[PDB]
Amino acid sequence: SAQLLKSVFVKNVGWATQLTSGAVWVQFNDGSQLVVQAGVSSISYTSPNGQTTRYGENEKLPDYIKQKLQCLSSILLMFSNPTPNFH
Amino acid sequence: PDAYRFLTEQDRQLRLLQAQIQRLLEAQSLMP
Ligand SMILES: [Cl-]
Repeated sequence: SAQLLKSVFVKNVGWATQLTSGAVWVQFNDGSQLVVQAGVSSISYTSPNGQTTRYGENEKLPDYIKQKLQCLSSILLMFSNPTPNFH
Repeated sequence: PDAYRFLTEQDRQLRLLQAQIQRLLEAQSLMP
């Protein structure tokens, strides 16, 4: 079962939350909610009106969802541990 | 789960996410 692992805030964007499963849940300050996970090619985007829409690997997305993904890639920098690995 | 094996795999799963979205953004540049 996927537990919440780390929660991060981004001014003036929103909050992102990493889950155990490898998922990332962003809750934007415009009422939008992007959900993304490693291994899974699909992306679920919920809009301010409340509609949730799943999008597959080869589905043309509108700029409003591409912009939030660009942004999600930049939020992914805030959960990265830069400490070097040894042993 | 183990402390080393959990924390390494979570940062490994995060790296794969960044790359997946990076392919996706490029894939979109080719579409439709
Ligand atoms: Cl969140």
